[PDB]
Amino acid sequence: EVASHRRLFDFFAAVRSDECNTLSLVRFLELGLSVACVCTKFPELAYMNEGRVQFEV
Amino acid sequence: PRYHLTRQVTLTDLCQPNAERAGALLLALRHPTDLPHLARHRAPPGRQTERLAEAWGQLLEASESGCARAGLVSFNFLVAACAAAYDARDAAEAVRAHITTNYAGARLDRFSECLRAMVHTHVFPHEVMRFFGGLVSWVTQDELASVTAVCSGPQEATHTGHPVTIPACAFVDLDAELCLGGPGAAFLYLVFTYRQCRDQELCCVYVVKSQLPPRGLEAALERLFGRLRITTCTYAAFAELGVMPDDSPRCLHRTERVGVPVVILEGVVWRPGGWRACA
Amino acid sequence: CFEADIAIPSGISRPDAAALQRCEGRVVFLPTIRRQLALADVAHESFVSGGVSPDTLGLLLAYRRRFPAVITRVLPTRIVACPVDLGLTHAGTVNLRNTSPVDLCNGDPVSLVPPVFEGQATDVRLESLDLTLRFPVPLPTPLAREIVARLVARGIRDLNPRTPGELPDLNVLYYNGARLSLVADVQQLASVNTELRSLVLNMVYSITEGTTLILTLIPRLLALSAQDGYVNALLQMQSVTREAAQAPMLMQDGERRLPLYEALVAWLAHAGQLGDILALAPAVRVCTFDGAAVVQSGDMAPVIRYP
Amino acid sequence: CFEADIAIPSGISRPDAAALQRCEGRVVFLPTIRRQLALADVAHESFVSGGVSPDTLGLLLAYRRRFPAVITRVLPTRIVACPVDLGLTHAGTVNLRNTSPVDLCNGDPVSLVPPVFEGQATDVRLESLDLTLRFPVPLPTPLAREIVARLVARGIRDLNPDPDLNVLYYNGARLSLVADVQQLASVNTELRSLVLNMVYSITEGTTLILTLIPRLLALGYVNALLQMQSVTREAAQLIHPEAPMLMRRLPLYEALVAWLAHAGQLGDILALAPAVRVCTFDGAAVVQSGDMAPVIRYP
Amino acid sequence: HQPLIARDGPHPVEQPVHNYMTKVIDRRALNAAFSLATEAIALLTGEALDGTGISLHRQLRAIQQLARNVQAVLGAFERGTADQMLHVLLEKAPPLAL
Repeated sequence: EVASHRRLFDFFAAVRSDECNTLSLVRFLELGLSVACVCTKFPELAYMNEGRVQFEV
Repeated sequence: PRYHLTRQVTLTDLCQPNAERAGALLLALRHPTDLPHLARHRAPPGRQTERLAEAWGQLLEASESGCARAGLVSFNFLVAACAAAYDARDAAEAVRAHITTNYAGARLDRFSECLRAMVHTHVFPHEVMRFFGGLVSWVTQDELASVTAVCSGPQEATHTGHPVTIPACAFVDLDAELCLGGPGAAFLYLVFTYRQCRDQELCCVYVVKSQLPPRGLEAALERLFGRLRITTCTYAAFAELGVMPDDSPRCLHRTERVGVPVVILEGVVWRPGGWRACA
Repeated sequence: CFEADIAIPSGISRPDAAALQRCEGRVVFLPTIRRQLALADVAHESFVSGGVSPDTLGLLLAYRRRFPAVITRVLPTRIVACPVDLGLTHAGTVNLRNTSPVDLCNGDPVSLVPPVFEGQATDVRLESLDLTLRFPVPLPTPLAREIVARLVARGIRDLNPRTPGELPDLNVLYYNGARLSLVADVQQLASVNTELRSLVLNMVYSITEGTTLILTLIPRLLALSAQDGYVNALLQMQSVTREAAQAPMLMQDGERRLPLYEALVAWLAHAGQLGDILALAPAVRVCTFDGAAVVQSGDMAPVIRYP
Repeated sequence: CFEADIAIPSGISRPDAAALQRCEGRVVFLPTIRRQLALADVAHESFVSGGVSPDTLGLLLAYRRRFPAVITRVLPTRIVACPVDLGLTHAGTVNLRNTSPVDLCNGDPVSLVPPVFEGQATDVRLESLDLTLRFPVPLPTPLAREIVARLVARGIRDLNPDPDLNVLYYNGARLSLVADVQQLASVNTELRSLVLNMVYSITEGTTLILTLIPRLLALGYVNALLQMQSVTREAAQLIHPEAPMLMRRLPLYEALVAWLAHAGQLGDILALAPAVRVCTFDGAAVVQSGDMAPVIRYP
Repeated sequence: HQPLIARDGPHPVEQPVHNYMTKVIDRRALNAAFSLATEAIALLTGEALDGTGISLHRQLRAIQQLARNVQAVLGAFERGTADQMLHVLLEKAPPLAL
């Protein structure tokens, strides 16, 4: 889903891994509103060809 | 295996790669002590075959072979020596201001005589000074030379493309053929265009620019020329300098090493190719 | 491979998607080197020039200035093609489809010829994308060089009439048996004319000064005719050599130029190159790993580099 | 690379074993590319094509037909060769044995016939199973195209007799083409069929063109441009040859294909295309006879 | 050690040649091979995966490709073992009418 999702993303590069002063540091992240405007989500799109949604009014 | 190294030990009597750039389109000098004999042969007898017997003999005067044979010819050494020959003057002659201040025209003046003497007795400068590569390392001594300048396919401009960026060494050179412009990949070639007894055995060295096959290049060698006015024959030889698999990375500069115009060409499949000279 | 793709641009006739599946191993002439390209320059409507379609000699000249490409894998979204002119660096020996009536050999050079056969038109039609497709016919190269000389000389007979209407058709071919009849429908003149001129102009330069001494030994040829087998079989019946039999011209300047040796050089320069300047260059060679000595019609033969 | 194995057959002698020790690094031709092969596909006895021994034509048909293989390491019960024709360009460095010319740092050497050099040199015979391995000669592209047109020119003066073509200097050395004492009398009978091929393709076409072009231009862009680049060349050849020689359309155009069919044969026969390249590393750039050389795959 | 039927009469004496005769072993190839596609190279190693079970499910369908192929080549030797015996018997088999 989410934690199961990137757990193979770290592993994919992991098996591809075999294949005078400080203050050199800045930090960063961006979430929270990163789900609000999105205003829905389906995760896990597999090998897919066509997505249909039909409307009945 | 998309990485290679080649090495030939010669003199710095030729190119002096310490005086060259990191990127230079080096020729060898295959059959170096040759051509007293083929001066006599392969020509009709109205050519007076005792000319190249002395002509190259004055070249190595300016440069005894010893154990370090004469080779590793620079790209500069043909452009400036033909600068007075072909149809570009005071701009191709800026290559002479590049050589004589860094390399020496003493070796040019003996060889510009050869460029009127080799082509004289039908000893044409194709299939002599065969292609070697792009001057990777210059582990040369003071007056001697030991160069690794790899041949052998695309790897010369990857292992100088993951890091010499392949200059054209004259803006007059890299002939801007196909002004009919479109997207694709570039196919580079090495053409010696001649003029036999019209301009008194003309010599020319420049690189073409085309997205064209070898079968679409020979008719492209019959068109676009004004030096047809000959009759002997077998003019305009060419081999493959290989593919520049991008037309986007060509450039326009005048900064090198004397201000000499120069074209950056990044990323090249160096298909070594083969020569052809019949018409 | 230096991968090059051609996408499926707009819509699909649902059986015709399967028609693109059975074209695996065929050849696309795409006039570029692209990372992506439309399917519009692919078909024969792009082979058609301004207003007029090429003849089977013009299609040779149309297949001159374009680039062949091998169908590698067929997706419903794209078709991955490998650029024959550059990307033949395949130790995997990217595979081709033989669409030809001749069972070939092992070890043949293979050059491409337009469809000119009487029954192997290779015409597949797309109506959703209105396009016509002529696939080239891969053939062995001596059999390929036996064809192009016929079709130009058939168009040489398109310049002059003169003779009675019963002409030798140039339309019966011979490979070990196997009587082949091809199509003679239209002969465009400029495709004949430019092909005829290089047949003239190269045969000009292929004669030299020392060549003339060989012409003296034409009566020497028939002296070997009635005294061996090899020569008499070499001497053709439909030849001018048996017809012309029914001298140094001194002009000797210097005589240290090797005049006889210099004759065979420039003759080979232009008369030695007559198959490849008229037709397409061979770069495909028959190479099967299993020890199979021939490759059937319709098979998938492994393909190696320039001969 | 894809190393291929050639099987040693049954009981051979130690000099037959030592004959296999004097060939580590030669050139070998084979019909198919099966991962296990036998010696029966290798020998000169496997070159029979019409029931007789092949000539230098009959070899150069096969020498342009079947596939080169270079033996890296010799073995009992096997022969390991990493073949040239498989692999991507400029990979899989292999090692050859030079013969009398140099093989400089470049040159792109070409396999060709033995009897253009000493015929019973490099015709190494196995004594026990009684077969013959005639190894081809690896010559570089300028001189390989040079010597092929000289002996057939020497075959002309040996054909119907009444300078000396055989000196042929290299860059430094003087290359003695003539191995007189027993070879040259075998030369003009082992290039015997081949000289007829270089002749008959000349006698046909020149006597065809002089009844083609006068039959053309009046039977117009190709008309005036016929002698445009051939002014005082073809008309001068019409002045020289048509006078001191002799002079029909429906057999003529039938002969048009047939000569040019023979022409397309000879281009595949002649000119000796490069197959493998010398472009070494950290060498003296100049190879000598009997010494190895790092040789890379594709021209 | 062949027998002797040592004779009477003045015909000369039998002599037991208990000779050692040798033979020679041959060498045979028996080669076999199997394909592997352009995918399932990142798969069956651990490169192209994800948290989707689909990633695990097509990782299954490479395993069920090899699991049929490994038995195919390991079968092909036991099949190939008998085929050699049919060659090496018929190579030393004279025709029984003779």
